Amino acid sequence: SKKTHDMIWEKLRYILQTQELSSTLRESLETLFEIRQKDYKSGSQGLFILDPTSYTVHTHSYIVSDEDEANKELGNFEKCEN
Amino acid sequence: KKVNGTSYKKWSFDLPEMSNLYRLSTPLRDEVTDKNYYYLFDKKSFFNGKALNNAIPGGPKFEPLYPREEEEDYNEFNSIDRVIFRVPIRSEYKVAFPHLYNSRPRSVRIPWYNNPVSCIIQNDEEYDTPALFFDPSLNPIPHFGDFTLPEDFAPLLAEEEELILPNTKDAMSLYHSPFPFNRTKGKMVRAQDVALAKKWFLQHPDEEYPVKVKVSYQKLLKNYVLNELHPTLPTNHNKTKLLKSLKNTKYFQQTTIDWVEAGLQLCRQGHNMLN
Amino acid sequence: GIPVKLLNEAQGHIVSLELTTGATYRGKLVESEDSMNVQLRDVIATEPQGAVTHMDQIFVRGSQIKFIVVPDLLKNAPLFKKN
Amino acid sequence: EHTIFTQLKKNIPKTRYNRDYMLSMANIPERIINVGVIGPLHSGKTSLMDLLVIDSHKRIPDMSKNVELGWKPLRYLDNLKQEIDRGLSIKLNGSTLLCTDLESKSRMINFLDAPGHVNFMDETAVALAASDLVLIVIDVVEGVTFVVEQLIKQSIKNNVAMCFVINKLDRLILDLKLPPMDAYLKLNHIIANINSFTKGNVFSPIDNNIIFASTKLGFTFTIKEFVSYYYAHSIPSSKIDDFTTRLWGSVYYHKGNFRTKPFENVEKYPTFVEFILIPLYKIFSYALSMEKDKLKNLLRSNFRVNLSQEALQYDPQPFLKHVLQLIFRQQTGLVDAITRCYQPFELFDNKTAHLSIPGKSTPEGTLWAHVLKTVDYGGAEWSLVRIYSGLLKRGDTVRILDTSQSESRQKRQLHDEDDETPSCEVEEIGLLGGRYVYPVHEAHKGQIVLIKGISSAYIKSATLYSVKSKEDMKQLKFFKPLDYITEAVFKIVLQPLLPRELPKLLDALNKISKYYPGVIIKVEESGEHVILGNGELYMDCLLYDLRASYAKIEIKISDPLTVFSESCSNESSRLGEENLPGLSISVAAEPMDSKMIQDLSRNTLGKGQNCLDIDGIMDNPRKLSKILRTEYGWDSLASRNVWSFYNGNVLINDTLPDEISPELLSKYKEQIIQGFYWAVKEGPLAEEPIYGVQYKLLSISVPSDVNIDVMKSQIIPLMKKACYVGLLTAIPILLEPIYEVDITVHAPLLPIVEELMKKRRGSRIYKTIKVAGTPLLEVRGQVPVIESAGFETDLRLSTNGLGMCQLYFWHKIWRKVPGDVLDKDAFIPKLKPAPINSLSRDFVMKTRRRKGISTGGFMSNDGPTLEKYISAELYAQLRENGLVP
Amino acid sequence: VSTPELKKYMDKKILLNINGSRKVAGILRGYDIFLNVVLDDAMEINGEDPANNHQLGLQTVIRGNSIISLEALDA
RNA sequence: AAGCAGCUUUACAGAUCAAUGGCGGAGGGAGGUCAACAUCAAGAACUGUGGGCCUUUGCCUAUAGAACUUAUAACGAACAUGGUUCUUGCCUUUUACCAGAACCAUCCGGGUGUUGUCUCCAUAGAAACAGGUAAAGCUGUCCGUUACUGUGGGCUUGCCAUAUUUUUUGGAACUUUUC
Ligand SMILES: Nc1nc2c(ncn2[C@@H]2O[C@H](COP(=O)(O)OP(=O)(O)OP(=O)(O)O)[C@@H](O)[C@H]2O)c(=O)[nH]1
Ligand SMILES: [Mg+2]
Ligand SMILES: [Mg+2]
Repeated sequence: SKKTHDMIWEKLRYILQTQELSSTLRESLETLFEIRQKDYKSGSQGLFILDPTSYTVHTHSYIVSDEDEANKELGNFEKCEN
Repeated sequence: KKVNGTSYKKWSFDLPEMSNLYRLSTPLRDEVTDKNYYYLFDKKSFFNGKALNNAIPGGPKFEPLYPREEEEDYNEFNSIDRVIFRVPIRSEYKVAFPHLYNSRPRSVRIPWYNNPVSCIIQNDEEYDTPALFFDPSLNPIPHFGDFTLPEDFAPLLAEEEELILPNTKDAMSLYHSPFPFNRTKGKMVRAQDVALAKKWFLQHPDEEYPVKVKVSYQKLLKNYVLNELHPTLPTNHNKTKLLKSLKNTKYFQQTTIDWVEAGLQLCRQGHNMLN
Repeated sequence: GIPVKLLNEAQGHIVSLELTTGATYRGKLVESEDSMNVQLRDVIATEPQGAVTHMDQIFVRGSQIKFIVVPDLLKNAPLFKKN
Repeated sequence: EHTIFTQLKKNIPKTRYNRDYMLSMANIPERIINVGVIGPLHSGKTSLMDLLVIDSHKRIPDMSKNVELGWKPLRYLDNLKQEIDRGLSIKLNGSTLLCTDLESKSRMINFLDAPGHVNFMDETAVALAASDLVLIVIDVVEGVTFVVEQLIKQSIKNNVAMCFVINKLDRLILDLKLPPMDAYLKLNHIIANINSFTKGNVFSPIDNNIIFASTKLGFTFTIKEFVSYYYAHSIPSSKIDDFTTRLWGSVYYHKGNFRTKPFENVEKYPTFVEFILIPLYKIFSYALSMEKDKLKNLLRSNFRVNLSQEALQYDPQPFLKHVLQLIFRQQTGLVDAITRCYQPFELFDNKTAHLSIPGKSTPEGTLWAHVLKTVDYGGAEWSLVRIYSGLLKRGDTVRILDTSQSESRQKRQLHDEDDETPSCEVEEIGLLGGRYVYPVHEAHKGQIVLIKGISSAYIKSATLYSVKSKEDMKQLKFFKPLDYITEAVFKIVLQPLLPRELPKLLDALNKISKYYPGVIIKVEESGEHVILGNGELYMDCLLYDLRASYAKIEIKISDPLTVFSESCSNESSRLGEENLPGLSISVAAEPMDSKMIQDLSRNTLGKGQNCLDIDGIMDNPRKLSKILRTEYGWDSLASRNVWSFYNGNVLINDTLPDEISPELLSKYKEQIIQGFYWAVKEGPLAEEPIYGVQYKLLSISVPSDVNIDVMKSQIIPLMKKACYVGLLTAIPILLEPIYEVDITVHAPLLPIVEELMKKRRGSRIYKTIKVAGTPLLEVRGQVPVIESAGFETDLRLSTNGLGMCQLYFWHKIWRKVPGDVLDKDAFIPKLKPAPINSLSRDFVMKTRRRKGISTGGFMSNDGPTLEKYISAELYAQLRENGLVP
Repeated sequence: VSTPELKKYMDKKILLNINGSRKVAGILRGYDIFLNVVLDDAMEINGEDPANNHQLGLQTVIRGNSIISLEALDA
């Protein structure tokens, strides 16, 4: 989703350059700009065990503005007549 | 508007047509924009590789310019108990600073000291990226009723609102393009005077290429240096051309026919001339 | 205007200024202003009645001056050309 | 073969002004000002002088059609066949132009274009000494790199006003393609960077200190110039100076009112962006892309600029350069910034007090001038001189004194006669004009002219005076030897190939030592000539002028070598003796303090707005004992008995006959110091200079008779012998110089550089600066000079042209060579680099054989040993204790 | 618009002639854009130097319109 | 950048409708795989004109114009061949050759400037007259609007503040001697 992700970068770049920031936070934010030119090669290591067709693609398209039912209740004990 | 006339000299184009010829020519384009890529590969360094009897590793190999190098002059000067060895003097050192590194430099032409370190940013992934854009890999810039003018005072160009025109992304790409793309005006050259494959052997080949081509890149450079080294200038008093003096004669007449007809006529004429 | 610009050209040049009071101050020009008030160095002063003295430094208000004499060479100064 | 120069008087290009009015402006010292353009490498300096010249001359014969269009820069001032081929300024060159500012007051200005390359930092020292103010031209992409940091610190030191040109603004948009708000931030980041280094004065575009320029496109402006052209009509005349104050500096404009905080409901940029950068980028955008007719309407409507019918049929880069030269006129705002920055009352007294001794102003009867350098200007040999007092005509006769004499001759002139100075005749005076000399009958006070007929009298600098009365000779001030910023360290030892061609070489070596000021040429006892230079490119410039220009013979040339220095790391019956026992000296040696050595390298002794220069460091012995006791914590006795500071070294009298008879010592003191100078110049290890050793005169014997003839001539070689005994006993070491490195590489190519620093021996990267707004970053590090042979091109071949380094010797960093110098068992492999523990033995043993001090068949090691100086019976006593190997 | 440049003179004893006949010499403290000049320890010079001279006041200000010329007696 | 005024024009109504003055006009415009003739590598370099010195040349000084080509140097962003000489290679003789050098040429091309020709398209003449060159209104005579207004366009313009100390909204007025 490069197009909106450029727009996330552009507003995030506007933070350092035109606005004052606390010091300890500031060197971590420009470190992200340093990893950007190193092309994210230190955030791309994980356990890709599943093939892209072995993982059945259930890309759950939920948003964080939905009330998400908070199903705590099935972790309790109940009584199967089933 | 584009050509001067049917004599077909002096073409003149516009921006849209020029970027269109640019995008078609991608296969045969030079595709290098900084001159610093040609650091030890320019022809001044080829002349010094010839004159000093050195071999640039991609460069061509030439006979010794001074074959009588065999003599050694006995002296205390260059002896091993004199010399301090820290860095081995590579041949690239001898070509880059030719009057420093090697004694007896003669018929040696000065090379050109580096052009400024070229950072030119091209955008190729998305046409919807604008002309002016803070590209990746660019370091960020971390930093930081009294008076009244008449209203409707404005900047100079403020009546025009768009900074980026639809042709600016093309025009800046034409601005850095190597000749002749940047020109958008020029004269006609002959069909054999355009050297399409010239830029290929004027660049470094590859690592992946086999040793069969890598010689063929060297042999074409060796031809290229010898043409540049010995220029044969034309004389100005050559006013009698062959076709023009034959045209003045009553025994030669002029017409227009097809090329393949003119080829078959020449094969029949040439067969009769020998027979 | 050009006439004042010319006065800047005079600067550092021995110039003669006649006051509307009648005096004459001839000497070097230290400074000038758009107002036209001129201050001189090593001026030889001529009173209106002719008595001549010598003053180390001087400043004269612009309004007072009747005319200024500037170096003849200035005439071909670059600014003057119409086109 | 040597220069492209116009030799005919008739072919000298005419100016737009008459040029006679310019010569009459030379009568006025206040009218003429001398600006020297200095900067980093390839920053557009010579191209900046291209703009001044072609706007001053009506038609140049040298200017071609690719030059008239935007295709190739016309490098007028580069001038030399050597410089055309490198594409690099090698020599100082200049022009003298009449220039008009915004207020249209014409004033004559002498320009000097200093070379940007860091090996030619000696040439810019000539430019700093010549110039009233310096115009420091900055690449906007590189920003403030470290070589900019030195130039801004030097011009503060030389009491020279500064004016800054940010150059190559096209690269900000045509190369880097920054959005306009980002480019403001780039410009704001640079101006913040220069303001941190000028501690005295803020530099800001409102202040008229800072000039924006894009030289290849050939336009320059200040914000004051740009308002007066195009915004002066629209606003009332009282408002204009207040308006341009609001222009830069984060205050915003919309519908007639200014406010510091951002405008609500409005997408807004700062005022400098809205009024300057946004129209400038629309000029770049529309000259490249807009239809020519619709562009032609905007230029009449907004800039009142008519495009020609011929100018419509241009290529895009010539059309862009043409429009910007129509919008931005001749360089008035640059000239205006030069005028407003220079204050002669503030600095001209301090500058002459810096180049000479501080004193009262010499009278106007004295002719008094400073001869900067000898110039190999086209077809002849000219002296570059600047006149500080009096009037000079052709055919005059002038006392011309070399500045190496001026230490004694000034110190003599205090005097609590005749034949003082050689007299040469002023043969011919000319104004430099780049590619030509305009001959002139007389040369007034304040202007820089070229004089033929004075170069035979001096080497590397001179003072030039014609005095009227003998009493006025008491007042006159001599010029100090010129401070070239880089010390010459790189060694080349050259022998002519044909021995019969030797005196022709000696002519050229005397000839080069005039033209190249930074070069130290010496002759050794072996007949081999040693040349000291700044770097690789400096030597390659040196040897081409040697082989091709000056001496047509061929020469044998050694490898790259470096000057070493000799020191000690510990303090050390310590005594010395001669053949005839009438004299006995004892000398101790000690390492000097690291802060003490570092400040003496800075040519002044002190700390915290209190410092004493080395020239008058003897003249305040009470104040000197205050500084040594307070700042460095020495003893009170050691503070009072210091005799002399020779370069990086010190002598202290610590003896009991000084408590007995110091007046007997005082009549012999001046030649102990003369013998001390005779010992530091050639040390005991390898005939190399001594650096950073605290000498203590432990004792001195006076024989039972006084002969002023014999005792004087005998103690001078024996004190030099006695200093060796102190140093060799005191655990001697060998020092090597350290280049500091300034690498500019793209950000992905940084691990290539880090591996490239590991292949060298004593290299370390100390600081890595993200150059903002650019994909490249600055790397600051160090390298030994003996390791920096071909360091410059190894970097580039590995980075494929995206890397560049500047090697320089600003800070005089001398570092201990990692071996032990007295190792009889050090393994020196032939034809390979010796390992790290064998280095101090190797560098001395080879140096002793270049000099001829140690003579072996192939490799015989008689090390620098404490037995040829001390008696051999005492040397066997030293072996049994384990003190001496 | 532009301030007159008296800057070097200030703190120096100065003689200046005002309007028709009068000459006044005093230390000069302040100047403005109209040239109005205020100087302290003012004295009105006349033919007889010690005699007809009379001091004016501790502080005196002068309209710039009546100034004909200013000469500083001093460095 | 609007408006007003000034300037320039303009479709003009004009003053004159004379002598005038300005700008234009006194034998086209675009072309051609058309031609001829000049010219195209040198103190970083050219030519015309005026003045002075020596006695034409040459120098010095003043002035006017410089097309094309050239600086990481060359008409050509391209790139062959031959000759002589020297030094190699191949190794039965020669020719053809190997691949450096030095000096010369040939060949395929190119720019520019004049003049002529050819093709296509043209029509207001006042394009009327008289002189002459290697060239032309080259010159004289001349004709178109017209030199002084008002409307309508453009700006080489006003500095947009027009009375309150440095300029243009008054420190002015009056009387006296000498000659
Ligand atoms: N893009 C760009 N390049 C420029 C500009 N000015 C100069 N250059 C180029 O930068 C290089 C160096 O320019 P120079 O004129 O040699 O500058 P310099 O500072 O005199 O250089 P040195 O001789 O090294 O001292 C050349 O290739 C120029 O064409 C500019 O404004 N923009
Ligand atoms: Mg330069
Ligand atoms: Mg036979």
